[PDB]
Amino acid sequence: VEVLAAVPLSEETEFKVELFVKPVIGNTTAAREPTPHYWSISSAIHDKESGSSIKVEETPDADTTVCYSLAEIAPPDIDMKVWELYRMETELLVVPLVNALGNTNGVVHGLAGTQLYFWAVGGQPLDVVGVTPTDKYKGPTTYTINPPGDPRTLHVYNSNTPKAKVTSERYSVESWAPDPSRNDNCRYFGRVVGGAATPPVVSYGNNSTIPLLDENGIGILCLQGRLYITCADMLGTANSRIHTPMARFFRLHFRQRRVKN
Amino acid sequence: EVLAAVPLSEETEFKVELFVKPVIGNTTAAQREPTPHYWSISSAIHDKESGSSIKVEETPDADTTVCYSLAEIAPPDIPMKVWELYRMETELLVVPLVNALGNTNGVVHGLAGTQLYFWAVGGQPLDVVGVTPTDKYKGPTTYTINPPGDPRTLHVYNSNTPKAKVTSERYSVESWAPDPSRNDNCRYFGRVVGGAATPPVVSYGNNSTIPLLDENGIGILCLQGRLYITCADMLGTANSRIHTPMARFFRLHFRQRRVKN
Amino acid sequence: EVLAAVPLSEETEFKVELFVKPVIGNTTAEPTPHYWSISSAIHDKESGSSIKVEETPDADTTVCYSLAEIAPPDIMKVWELYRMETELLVVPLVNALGNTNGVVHGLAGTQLYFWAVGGQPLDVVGVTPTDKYKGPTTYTINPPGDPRTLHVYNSNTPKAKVTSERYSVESWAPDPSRNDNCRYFGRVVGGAATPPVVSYGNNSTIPLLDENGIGILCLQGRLYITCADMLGTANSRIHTPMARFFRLHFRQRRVKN
Amino acid sequence: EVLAAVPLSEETEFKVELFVKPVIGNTTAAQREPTPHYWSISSAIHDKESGSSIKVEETPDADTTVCYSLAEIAPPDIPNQMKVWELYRMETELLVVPLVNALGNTNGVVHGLAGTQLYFWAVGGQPLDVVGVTPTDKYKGPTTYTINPPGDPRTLHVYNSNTPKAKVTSERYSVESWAPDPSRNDNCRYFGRVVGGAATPPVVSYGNNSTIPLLDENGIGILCLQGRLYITCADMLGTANSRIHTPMARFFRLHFRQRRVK
Amino acid sequence: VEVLAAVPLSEETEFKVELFVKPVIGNTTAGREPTPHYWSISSAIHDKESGSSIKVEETPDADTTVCYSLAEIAPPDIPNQVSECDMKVWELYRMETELLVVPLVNALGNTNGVVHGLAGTQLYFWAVGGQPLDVVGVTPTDKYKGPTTYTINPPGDPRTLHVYNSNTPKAKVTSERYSVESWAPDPSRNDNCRYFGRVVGGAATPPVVSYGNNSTIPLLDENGIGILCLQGRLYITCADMLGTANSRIHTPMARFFRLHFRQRRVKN
Repeated sequence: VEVLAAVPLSEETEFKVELFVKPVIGNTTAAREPTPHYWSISSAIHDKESGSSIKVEETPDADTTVCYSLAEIAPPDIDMKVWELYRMETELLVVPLVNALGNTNGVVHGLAGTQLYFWAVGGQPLDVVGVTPTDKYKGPTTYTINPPGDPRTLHVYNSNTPKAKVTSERYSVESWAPDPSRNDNCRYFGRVVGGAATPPVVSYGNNSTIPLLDENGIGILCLQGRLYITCADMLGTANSRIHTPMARFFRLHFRQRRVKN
Repeated sequence: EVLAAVPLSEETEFKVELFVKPVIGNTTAAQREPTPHYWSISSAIHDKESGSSIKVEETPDADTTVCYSLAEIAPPDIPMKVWELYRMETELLVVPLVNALGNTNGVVHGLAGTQLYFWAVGGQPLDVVGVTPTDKYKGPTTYTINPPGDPRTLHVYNSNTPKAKVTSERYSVESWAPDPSRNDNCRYFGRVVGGAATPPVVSYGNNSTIPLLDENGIGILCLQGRLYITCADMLGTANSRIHTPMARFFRLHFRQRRVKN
Repeated sequence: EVLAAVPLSEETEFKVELFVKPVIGNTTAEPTPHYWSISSAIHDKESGSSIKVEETPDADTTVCYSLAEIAPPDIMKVWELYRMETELLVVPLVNALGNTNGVVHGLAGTQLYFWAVGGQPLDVVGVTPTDKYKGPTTYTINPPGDPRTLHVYNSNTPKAKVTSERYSVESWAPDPSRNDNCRYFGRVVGGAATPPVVSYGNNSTIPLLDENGIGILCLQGRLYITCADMLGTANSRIHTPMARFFRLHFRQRRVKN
Repeated sequence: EVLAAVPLSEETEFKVELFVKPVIGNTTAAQREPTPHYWSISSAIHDKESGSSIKVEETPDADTTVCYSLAEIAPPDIPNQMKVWELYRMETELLVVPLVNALGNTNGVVHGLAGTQLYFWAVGGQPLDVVGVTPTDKYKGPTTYTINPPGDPRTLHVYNSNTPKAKVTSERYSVESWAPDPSRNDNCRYFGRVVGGAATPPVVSYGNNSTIPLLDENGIGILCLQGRLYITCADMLGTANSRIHTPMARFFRLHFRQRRVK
Repeated sequence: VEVLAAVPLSEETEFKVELFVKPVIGNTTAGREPTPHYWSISSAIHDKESGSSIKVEETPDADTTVCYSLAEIAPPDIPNQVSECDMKVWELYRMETELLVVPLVNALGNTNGVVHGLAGTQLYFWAVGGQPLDVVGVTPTDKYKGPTTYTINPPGDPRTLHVYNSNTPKAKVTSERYSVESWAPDPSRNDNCRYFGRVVGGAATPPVVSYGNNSTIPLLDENGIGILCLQGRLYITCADMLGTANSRIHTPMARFFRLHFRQRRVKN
């Protein structure tokens, strides 16, 4: 895989797509592939009944976790030419939450808490690394693909850390992190904010682009004719339910790249 | 489409200053179009008497929501040349709120909470997208144009998400977000801050401009001889009432653009 | 009509340093400003009283814009303010605030940081924060009009020039539609418990040239400084910096006719 | 009377590193120079035993206030000078560790350091020019150790003609009573940040690959006209369990070249 | 010693390594070298039983403190390393470092449906050097001794160590036993070393961590010289603390490094 020069940006050598990627929340019902919930509001987080021996901090309902969202783009068909993602815009679809959250005797409720803002854009699926937040965290007993291994040994990156590729919408954001040792031909960016009551701050607009060229001036190459978008966003909780943007918008700019073959 | 800019001359330039008033929903039914409240302080958010079946978190009073504000500018006739907005300044009209908020045994009350800061500037009305914050949010039963559809399916961007254009001051800021897939010939910018007690931070001054040229050096073109200003700003709540800046100021700079016809 | 700058010479340059004092309203019977950096306590009146403190507070508990004028030496040619430094005079408040059983009290709350510099007084716009806010019954020049109609900028919005130290910062905001030949900058921070953050130093300047390279022109031979700063409250009293420092740099400008 | 810089040479350059200790007031009284406490943790702030007439918000124990720290540097003599030493750049860096276990807990609830903060340094060819101020209409300062601003506290909470001036020539100037004088301090660089609030988290960065240039608009640094450089500084991170905390030290590395003068 | 010119970037003269450095928490159990816990979650901080005399704010369990993590890199041996006039040595000229982190929500539990969060006092620190990190011994309190096992505590009276003075002990981070609450990097030393640290106080302060894969940190000094591996080794030392949750300290799952070496000429 040797990279040559960019093709002169022409009408039939350029390609643009806009798309909205929906947020994903886990599904407790068992089906045939499990179905994602496209929700921007989860079920309530709460300790189970007195008698029950399910510990919600160890095995939460799939209902109350966010998984990475997925989308694939196959640009039109074309000493070899391949599609190159050289820039993009991405923007969050978001409204302020006030009235919908209710009030306690006129004290307005608000959206706040632990947050994630993540996007990834690559010529193959996102390489991910399996982790536990706690010595006792197993994940949901349905829907989610949980990291294989003893939770007591996975709260640190070690030789037994499991690796995986985000090829379905079943990877919980609380259990899998992007693998910085892999993800070649891929740009990603993530921001985690902790705290129980941390206000989320989101900006959006329509006159701002993200360049995607590396140190050599090479963007993402679609070597198998596909671009893999993977992303996840979490704004905090409100009334014990996790909230998400209504969507993550992408506009992708492709040119053509010469590759030796 | 677009040719060269006309040499900046006295006859070929045009400037306007204006203040855009904030909009709050009106509970009284009209006689005639519904009338906006130009208020920077809403009615109190509070639950109904425990007998009542109106759920304020599902159908709030129009009284307690902010809608997008509107203004149109028609620059003077031209004796095809078209008006082009190439830069502007916009500034919030704001004072600190201290004494007016009262106190509790000398404990000074403050303005804080969930915030929005938004402006848009375009050759046509703002393209907007209909959304729900909750699986149960319907919006006010009067005044507001609410997003058509089942609230259970609108909390995520999907094939059923309704589209609209902000052509009246009846679009609640809690239900409609700018459409990033549209809004060509338009620049907008939005910031949303969550939280129930988040302090607002506003800066203002008179020596700062916003350039409005795109990647090609083209500003907003008034193809039908009009510029559409649409904006909304929310600073938080105080004593259960939402506050807004007293106004949003704009100064618009137009030159003339030669256009192939 | 503005011409070229005069070559920077010894007699064509002028510098002044000054401290501008904060202003708090005065309840007693021109009315005299209180030059205080700490106000009276905000509290409701006794139960019997018909005075509503959120509608008509004591002048005692509000900050008004501070004023200073500078007339550079006599010299056609006119004095031009082309740069300045401004800096807040400030100390951390710890012991002075007291404590509740060892829990140290702090300064926090709603803030304003504002300065303006112009060849005429600051153009200001009258506003109400509430449908019911009238302002203090003495000292302050309150915005004329029904409070129910002034919480939004409209036709009834009164205009005024800051020509005395009686303009409450809670009722008057700089007019962005006017204030030609003037730079100003303001920051407002809300919240009841918001920590103030203030930086200061002595190696930082603010340029004051506009898009044309023209600073503030003293067309009537005067420079008008107007400013106000509020750090929050402590024990129900509003605090201010001890002063706002300015150093002004003037050159000469040829103004045609 | 400033001329050109001397060509950077081995003999014409000079570097020093030093740690400046934080200063807290000392209650044990005078007769003789009072002794500073070099502490990064003060005594507890608390009201006196009920019935007492000492008001801690008006006259606190010297124990519970931070004073400006001092250090002087005299670079080596200049074989037949007039050439003078010029501080043209420096690095300064806070010596700091996160406080967790040491702060204790309340039924498993970890205590933290938070509160009102100051971060200040000054570097000059003479002592720091300072201005006397009161935070309150009733604040007198500690009845021992500290040099308190002269005047009625009711008239000192604003800068006016009654504002006393002083030079930081001892480690007895309380940070709560004296602020750098922006109308003076020629041949001096200083920088200060004040953060209010009772529970404000401090944020401190440090590293070893970052310098602060000290040249003014003319390309002139601090000139040691009497052969000395005066370092004055103070840093406060907040409180923990009613005691004020400080960095363990403020580090400086100073870079001198020589400046020719007439 | 006397640094000469960089060797022309070649295939033969370049070297890259990626590695993950594990966080370190103290170990209470006990003969040989004490074993670090590679945990991103500590034991609970709690006072002892009302009948005990161990004061947890003076001598905490090794269990509840973070120590500096260590890693060493020895790049490949150099062909024709020494000549008449000079020798070639490995020079670290840039790196990327990135935290391995996930949001903690469900794992933290809840009280009546009020979701728990990770918050509190934080440290973000990395160091990269041709020798071990020079560190300075300090006390946060006039009474803090540190854990009675595992940790190498600063020698001296705690009453005199809460300030930098002539009694301040110096040390090199040569094992994973230096508690982050007792030892700070020495700015008066650490030549041929770049380090960077951020401390955030407060009991309830939210941590904010960014990560990505298109950002590098240059490591050249004022002269254009990076870290020189004069004894053929690069020493990585680092520590990161995100706050507490349910009385236990949390850490990133790891700190990732990618190191870029070229060759540097040096007069012997």
